[PDB]
Amino acid sequence: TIQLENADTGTLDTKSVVGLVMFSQFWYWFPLAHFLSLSFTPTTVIGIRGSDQAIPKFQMNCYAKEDAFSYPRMYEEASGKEVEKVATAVLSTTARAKARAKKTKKEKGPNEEEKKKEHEEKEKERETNKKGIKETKENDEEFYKNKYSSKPYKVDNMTRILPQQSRYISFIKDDRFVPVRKFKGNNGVVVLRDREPKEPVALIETVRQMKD
Amino acid sequence: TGRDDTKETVYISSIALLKMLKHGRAGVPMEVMGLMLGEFVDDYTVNVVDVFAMPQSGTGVSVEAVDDVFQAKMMDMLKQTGRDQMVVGWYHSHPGFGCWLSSVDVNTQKSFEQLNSRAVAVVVDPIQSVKGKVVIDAFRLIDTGALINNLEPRQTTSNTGLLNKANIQALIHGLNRHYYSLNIDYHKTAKETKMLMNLHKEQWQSGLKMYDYEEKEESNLAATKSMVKIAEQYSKRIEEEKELTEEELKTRYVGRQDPKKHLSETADETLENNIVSVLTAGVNSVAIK
Amino acid sequence: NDKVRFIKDELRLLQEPGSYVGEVIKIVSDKKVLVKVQPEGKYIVDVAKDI
Amino acid sequence: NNNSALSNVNSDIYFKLKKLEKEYELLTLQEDYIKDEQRHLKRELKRAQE
Amino acid sequence: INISNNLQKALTVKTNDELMVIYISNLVRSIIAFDDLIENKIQNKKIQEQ
Amino acid sequence: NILSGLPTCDYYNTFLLNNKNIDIGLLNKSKSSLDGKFSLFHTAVSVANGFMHAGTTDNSFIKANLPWLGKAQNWAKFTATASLGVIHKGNLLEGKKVMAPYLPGSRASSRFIKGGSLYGLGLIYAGFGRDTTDYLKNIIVENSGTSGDEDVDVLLHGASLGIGLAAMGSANIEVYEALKEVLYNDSATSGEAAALGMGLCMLGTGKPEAIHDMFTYSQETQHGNITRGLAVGLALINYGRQELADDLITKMLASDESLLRYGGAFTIALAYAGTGNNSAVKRL
Repeated sequence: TIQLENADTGTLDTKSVVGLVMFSQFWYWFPLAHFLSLSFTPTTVIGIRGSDQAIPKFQMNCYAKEDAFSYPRMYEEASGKEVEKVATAVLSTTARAKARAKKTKKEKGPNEEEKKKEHEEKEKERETNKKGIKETKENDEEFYKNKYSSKPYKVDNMTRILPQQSRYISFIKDDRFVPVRKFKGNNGVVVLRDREPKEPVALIETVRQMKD
Repeated sequence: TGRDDTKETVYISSIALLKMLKHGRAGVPMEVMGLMLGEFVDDYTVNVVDVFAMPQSGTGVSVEAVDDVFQAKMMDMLKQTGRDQMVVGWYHSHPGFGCWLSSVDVNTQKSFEQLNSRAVAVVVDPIQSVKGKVVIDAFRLIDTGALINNLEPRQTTSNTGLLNKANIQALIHGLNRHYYSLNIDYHKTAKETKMLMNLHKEQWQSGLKMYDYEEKEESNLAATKSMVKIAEQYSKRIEEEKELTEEELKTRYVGRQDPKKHLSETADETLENNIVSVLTAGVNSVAIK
Repeated sequence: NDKVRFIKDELRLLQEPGSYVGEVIKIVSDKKVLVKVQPEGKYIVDVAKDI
Repeated sequence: NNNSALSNVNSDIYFKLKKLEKEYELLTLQEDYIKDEQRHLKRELKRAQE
Repeated sequence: INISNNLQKALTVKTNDELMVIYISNLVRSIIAFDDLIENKIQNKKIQEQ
Repeated sequence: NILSGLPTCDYYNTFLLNNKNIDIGLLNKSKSSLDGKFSLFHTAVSVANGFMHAGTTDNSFIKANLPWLGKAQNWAKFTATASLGVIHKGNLLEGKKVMAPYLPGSRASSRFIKGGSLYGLGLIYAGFGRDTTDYLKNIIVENSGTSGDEDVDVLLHGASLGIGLAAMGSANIEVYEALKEVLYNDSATSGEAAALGMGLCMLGTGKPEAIHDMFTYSQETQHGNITRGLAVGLALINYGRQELADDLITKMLASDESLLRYGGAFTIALAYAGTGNNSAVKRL
């Protein structure tokens, strides 16, 4: 996400103010386009163990209901010009048939009475006896965001969190990891108090250090 | 490749634009020609300082109508006073056509390019400068071999992407696809802005110059009379016009060709005049005597 | 602002190359129209995307 | 009363009001300006009519 | 002075015409605004439901 | 180590790795519609690609759509090598290492690639680039003595943008000295990069020597890129200065030329940044 400033003290980010004056002049000189990179800031909640200093895996409680994790898709479809064309073709031929067809219907019926209806004898007493529809029900989510709520869902540690769903975060007190102070109410580096340094903890080892 | 490789933004000096215009206008209808003298800085900034005309011909613009003698001699005159630079290109007039090089000029531009590869051709219309807006455009060739090598996007790198066009079909095909256009901007100092801005020595002393009062009486009489007739027109308009659908009503009862707007306009106009006329008389009577 | 930017935009709009009155003699099914211009002669000429 | 620390938050209202009426001085900034903008457009109206 | 006085009175009549007409439009836009509220209720609601 | 800020560079790389999910159809669309032959078209795509993959390695598009990449030329191609360092941003151990075939001594295919590796290096090491500064300085001093050549100018340009990002905010007097020599040579296009690069480094110092030097030099130059660049660079160096920079704002607005006014506005913006001053807004 693009931030105007740090939200931790509400004080100007230096990388952001420069970034934007350079970016915005770009009818003038096109290579000043990569300067926007200094504005983009990563948004994630980062736990730090107190005894080893590394990221543990554990789950924080996040109140109903998700403002992200959609990941919607882009596509192109050009094969639907063929589907459209035959749909209308099959529709049209029936209309034309209207005059021949009346004469057929009278002769057609006795054939069905004798043999079978369509794949079994059963249910030839009406022309159609079975109508309806199996679903009419659909409301998806019960609101786009339900604020502070009593409904929990679980979120992982190092997940894509935006500030709107970041507020709903409450670090659990069953597990070891609870902040030394309190939460700050936003995304960012936050150091957590390790209850057990001697019980097994699942950790995520940073990418650069594995490769080294 | 290794440079900006784009056509210069021709910055035409305050002197120069007027001088091409005066020189093109005298010869209308016959085609005019001449040299642009200037200096080349950047890779894409040519400031054209001054101009000189190459004399008339009886077959008008030709490559042939270039004469080395006139060009070089006139050049040695300016040398002695040290106002000479280097030939950055040339101007010529199509007053019978729009902005675009004619079939002859593209071949003249090829010779000129050869000598100096930054050579521009500026086509001046002295006959479409009888407007409030001067019609003037600049072009420079992109070679036939160049189009084959597909080096056309090279010329439009590092620009605002704002180009000029002139009519459609034939004119436009020549413009974009065989030559390249770049906008023209106007360059000036604050010394020259003052020289143009000035006028007479009694233009700054023309509000004491009252008018003859016969003429001011005329102004009084006309405005009052005319407003009686547009007012009459204003009465007819608002007798109806109050059913539904606004445009319809305005088409029906003369609400288009609006008298309401026009009555206000006349009144205001004659109103601002007469405040100053009273002001003028009251100053001159008391001030002088 | 509506007023002053209506004047400035009508200065562009008034500037034409000349836009004529023609009459259609007949069509041709190559997607072109034989138009006799009312003063001038006939020219088979393509059509726009609105017609 | 029935809920105490009703004399800390009473004063937060007051604190907020002194901020907000400065941001309606940002509309009195604008007020002079919309007078100098229409003034400018009346000038350029003259220039477009010319 | 006399034509300036007559012209001053003339503009008063055109401007007072405009005065009334703004006030007639307000009366019509009132009707429209009241029907609008029923329609906005359904618009508020749809946003809560989805 | 915590206060150095090294830890936090690492942390952002694992987060970007774990949830990387890239909509491929958007790129396939972009590529198909906007031809790589046309320069504006190619550059637009490249910027978008550098963004999309920023801060994780990804040369996946480059290999797959190598013919499309190969269409580019001039300054669009200058863009295409500068996209790489948006992509490989972070990863400060490997930061020099992955640009090694593109950096000089290892390159000679087009001068575009040699130049834009230097720009893309500055991007990798932004904010932590203090050792990177020495590297890029050497390059500038050797090639600031001559700039009559084509190769030197494209190469020197990236270097000059590069050391801006690397010495950013550091108030390094060395970076100033080195780029000043570029300005004074009065280079074709590296005069812009030099001037911008200087205010990049020297952010909000408001040194009077710098303000005076840059103000005077805008009159002397006669290349259009430099006149603009120095107007912006003035705004940059007078970040946070407010009332300090007030003499310079008055002068730049009053100049009858367009270019000094164009920076002139952004000197208010950066000087009165985040302030709630009616007067700062009233001027603009």
